[PDB]
Amino acid sequence: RSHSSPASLQ
Amino acid sequence: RSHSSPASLQ
Amino acid sequence: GAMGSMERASLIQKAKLAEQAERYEDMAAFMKGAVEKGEELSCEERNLLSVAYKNVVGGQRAAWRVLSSIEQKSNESEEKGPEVREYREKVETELQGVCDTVLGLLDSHLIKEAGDAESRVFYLKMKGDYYRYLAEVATGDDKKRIIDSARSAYQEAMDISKKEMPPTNPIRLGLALNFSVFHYEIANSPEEAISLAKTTFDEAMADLHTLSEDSYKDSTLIMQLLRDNLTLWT
Amino acid sequence: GAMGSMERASLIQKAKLAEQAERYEDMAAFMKGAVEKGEELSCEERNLLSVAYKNVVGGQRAAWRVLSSIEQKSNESEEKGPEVREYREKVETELQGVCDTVLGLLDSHLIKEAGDAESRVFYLKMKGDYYRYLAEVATGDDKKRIIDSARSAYQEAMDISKKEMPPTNPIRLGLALNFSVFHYEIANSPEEAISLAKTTFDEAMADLHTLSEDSYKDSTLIMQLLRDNLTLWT
Ligand SMILES: [Cl-]
Ligand SMILES: [Cl-]
Ligand SMILES: [Cl-]
Ligand SMILES: [Cl-]
Ligand SMILES: [Cl-]
Ligand SMILES: [Cl-]
Ligand SMILES: [Mg+2]
Ligand SMILES: [Mg+2]
Ligand SMILES: [Mg+2]
Ligand SMILES: [Mg+2]
Ligand SMILES: [Mg+2]
Ligand SMILES: [Mg+2]
Repeated sequence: RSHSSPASLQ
Repeated sequence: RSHSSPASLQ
Repeated sequence: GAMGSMERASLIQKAKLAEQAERYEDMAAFMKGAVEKGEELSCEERNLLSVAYKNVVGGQRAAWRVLSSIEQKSNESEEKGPEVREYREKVETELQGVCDTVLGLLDSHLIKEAGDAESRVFYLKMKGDYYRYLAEVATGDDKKRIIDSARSAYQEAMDISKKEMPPTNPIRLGLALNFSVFHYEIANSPEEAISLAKTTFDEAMADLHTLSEDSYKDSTLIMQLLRDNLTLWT
Repeated sequence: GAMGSMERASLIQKAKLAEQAERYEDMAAFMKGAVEKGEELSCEERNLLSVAYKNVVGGQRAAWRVLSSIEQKSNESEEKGPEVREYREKVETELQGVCDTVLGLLDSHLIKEAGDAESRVFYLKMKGDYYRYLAEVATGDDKKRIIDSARSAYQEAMDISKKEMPPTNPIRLGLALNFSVFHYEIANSPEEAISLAKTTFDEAMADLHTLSEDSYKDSTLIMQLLRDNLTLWT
């Protein structure tokens, strides 16, 4: 599968 | 910690 | 709610403890309780909310995929009765309940009170994400409407992020990453996915020179995910 | 019980699906439902029961240790209120509930119907294990009684296993392994732990020549855990 964003974003 | 038994035992 | 009697600050403190203990169901319940206090969330608190529910739904998505794979094999050969379908449906229903809970928190009333770009884009991205998770398991007469709800939320977030945030902003980057995943995996639009990932990556590359060492590290981490996807997709 | 309406065979089938999906809370609920049908469990079914609850309580034990460590640091320095204790107590209470559930199933009525050595020793070992998990978090006026309940169950299992099972039997080996862990970690008896591990290992070594390749693999896997502990303990 494709990589999606981490949950924690600055 | 010490190692204990796996759950599945023959 | 079971958290109505606990102080907001105590709920946040316990959410952080639950994260350390890898108790993400607890973490999500604590952060749901904090949201329901009615005050806006700080940047750190928004991240705690997202970490908690992303981990909960992540376990459900992984389980659903295992069970769905087994179910599809069974339909290729020996009959085994309704159990695989029943249990896949059980997990699917629990997953949908978690997505509905998150979407409910965003609608009542996180998004309408979020005026700054960093909060509004973060929440609209979340709305797109949890409609995307619903789309992953949708098969009936509302799959099209679920997909368009994800698309609409992502598009509103994109419009704001392009106007109000620099191209290296990690929220903007994570949003573009996830919208590109939506295009590739949900919307049958691999070319749109590839184009968005490439333009996002290149516009971030050209803005890296403006950043501190620590911000550079934050931004390049997400940029690498765009690159990993482009390598998978091309 | 919520599983009262489901067929025994369907519960077993879904327990195996849950294992594949790493949904161990579901797996435990399915196997609890299967036990409550009132029929004895086969060897495979006993292993499913143990796998399910060992994984559930394993997550709770890991979380409890994280929180307990944080709590003990807080008492060395800034005051932060009751939250750490409260949440440690929450996890501890949930852990104790799972142990009580397992012990209840063993007492009503798995152990009393288990007549063969393989089943009776397996269940008595489980009884010792879940009293040991209770002992890990016990601090009050019943810690001594919890410890003696674990000891008593392990000792009954040991007596049967030495009389009825060969020294390489994996159930006998896993029992001796866990009783030695009880001695070292719970009962403040490291010398007893070491002696039991060494004699168990040596008596198994001398019986390996009687085994098929597949049984040899089963037995040596547990023997290596005894060896790993002896290396840690000496
Ligand atoms: Cl959890
Ligand atoms: Cl089910
Ligand atoms: Cl929207
Ligand atoms: Cl689970
Ligand atoms: Cl609590
Ligand atoms: Cl006993
Ligand atoms: Mg208050
Ligand atoms: Mg056939
Ligand atoms: Mg980053
Ligand atoms: Mg029946
Ligand atoms: Mg101080
Ligand atoms: Mg083995």
